[PDB]
Amino acid sequence: MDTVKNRRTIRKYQQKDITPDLLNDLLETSFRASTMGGMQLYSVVVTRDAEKKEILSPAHFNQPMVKEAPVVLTFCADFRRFCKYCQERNAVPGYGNLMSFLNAAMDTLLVAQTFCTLAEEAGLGICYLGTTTYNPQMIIDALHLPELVFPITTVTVGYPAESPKQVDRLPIEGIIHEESYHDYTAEDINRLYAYKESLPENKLFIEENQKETLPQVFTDVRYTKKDNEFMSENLLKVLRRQGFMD
Amino acid sequence: GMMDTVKNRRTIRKYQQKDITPDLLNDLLETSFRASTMGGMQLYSVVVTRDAEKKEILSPAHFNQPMVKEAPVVLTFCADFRRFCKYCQERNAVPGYGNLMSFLNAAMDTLLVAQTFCTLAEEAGLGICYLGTTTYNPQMIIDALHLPELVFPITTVTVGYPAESPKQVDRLPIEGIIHEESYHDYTAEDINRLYAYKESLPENKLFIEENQKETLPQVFTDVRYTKKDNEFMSENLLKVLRRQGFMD
Ligand SMILES: Cc1cc2nc3c(=O)[nH]c(=O)nc-3n(C[C@H](O)[C@H](O)[C@H](O)COP(=O)(O)O)c2cc1C
Ligand SMILES: Cc1cc2nc3c(=O)[nH]c(=O)nc-3n(C[C@H](O)[C@H](O)[C@H](O)COP(=O)(O)O)c2cc1C
Repeated sequence: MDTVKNRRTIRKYQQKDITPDLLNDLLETSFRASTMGGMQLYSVVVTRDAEKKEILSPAHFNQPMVKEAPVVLTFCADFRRFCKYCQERNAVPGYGNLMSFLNAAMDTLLVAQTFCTLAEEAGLGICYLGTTTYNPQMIIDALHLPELVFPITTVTVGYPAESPKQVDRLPIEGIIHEESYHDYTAEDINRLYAYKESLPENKLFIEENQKETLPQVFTDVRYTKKDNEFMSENLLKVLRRQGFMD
Repeated sequence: GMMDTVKNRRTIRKYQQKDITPDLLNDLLETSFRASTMGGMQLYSVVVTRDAEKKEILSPAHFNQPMVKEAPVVLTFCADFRRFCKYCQERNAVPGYGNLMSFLNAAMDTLLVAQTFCTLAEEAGLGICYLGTTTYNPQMIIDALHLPELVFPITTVTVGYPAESPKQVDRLPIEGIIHEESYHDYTAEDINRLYAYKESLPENKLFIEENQKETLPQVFTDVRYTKKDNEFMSENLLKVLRRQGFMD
């Protein structure tokens, strides 16, 4: 609770390695997270080797965390293992479909976040890389992920070599809805985002992108319609490649 | 303490007749919202259901699993790009988030919160249970909670003070989940070795017997999560994502 209240994403890491015992203890416990049908529809590829990080780094747009973190974890949706189990038990699996993908993805994210929460409680810094679903084929290729296996997210982990100011969050009245969804009026939006907009960090972000409003940075530079649409089609292509759709 | 709590965690489906105060629920949620979020955008909303008739309305969506009516609190974690797009519309920005990629990005944001919450809730002495039925009946949840365009229900968690002390369920040996550097594909020997313990457990033998099957996976493939249902649901998902504007 104190750890979560005070958490922040860490992108700069010490030279200190994460012992296999610590890492496996964290992972093993993270595997205690809820799982559809007790099935554990995930795999975690652990990348420690410098040469291997070198190869994954372009998949993640060369974010320095990949090469600088002692450990890089690729959390993967995985129905392959369960299907192999089915195949060894005279069972016909029907999990090469989007619903199963989503099911496995949820299982995977639950594990990833439990890991992150436990890693942080242990004094480690973590960073999710969203680039995982931008370049899934590069990750599939790098990590030799076979059919019914799909990388969902990637976390970089190490002992913190920075202590950044915590980023803002919206007032909870903007996120929580009592009994039904209460749509946002312009007045709601202006109230909810007033504080975010007052922060020098966000004002700089607007100015250094030559925008007038904070949302324009997100729409025009960070997460554009063009890219989102390209990535949506790519996602379908890579989902089909991995057997999660026809 | 969170690690020992997680090590010993188990899903709780029976709850004490004891309410979760707003102070506690809101504190847990506010803290859960500190979970990592793409671009710091917070692409989720949480519908909090406490009313009895609201629970009765949600119940069928969740196949009338008892926890919906029995828990003092039912939380529907929703992927939400709507709030951000409304913000865009008020700041002269043209959003392009009515697509699958953006839906998946919001979903992830949402699942991170949900699980941060569940972990915090369990640390606070509560018991939780996820309902997987959320993605079987998203339209019904959409209608029930009045989730508009760019809002999609991802998962639902029933929360309460525990009124059961169930045996912990098993997990696979970690060597069956963790792969060093690259994915190490499973041989029949690997499979047999990994699942041996699971298959030896009386619950699982009972699960097979009471389902008229010969092996554990058959219960899953033939009864619980069937090919036919999975395909139907896959199609249903595309339909509902379309209806909610996360694809054309
Ligand atoms: C995506 C997801 C969906 C779930 N759906 C249900 C469900 O609808 N009904 C239920 O009783 N439990 C559900 N659960 C709980 C699991 O059955 C449970 O996590 C699994 O049996 C392992 O049990 P444990 O959490 O006690 O270790 C779900 C869990 C996940 C992550
Ligand atoms: C799934 C998702 C994808 C993310 N992708 C990246 C990314 O690739 N690069 C990065 O530096 N941070 C990434 N993050 C971290 C967020 O940018 C970060 O959580 C946000 O700035 C809020 O900061 P905080 O975690 O310190 O509160 C991602 C977070 C989420 C959950």
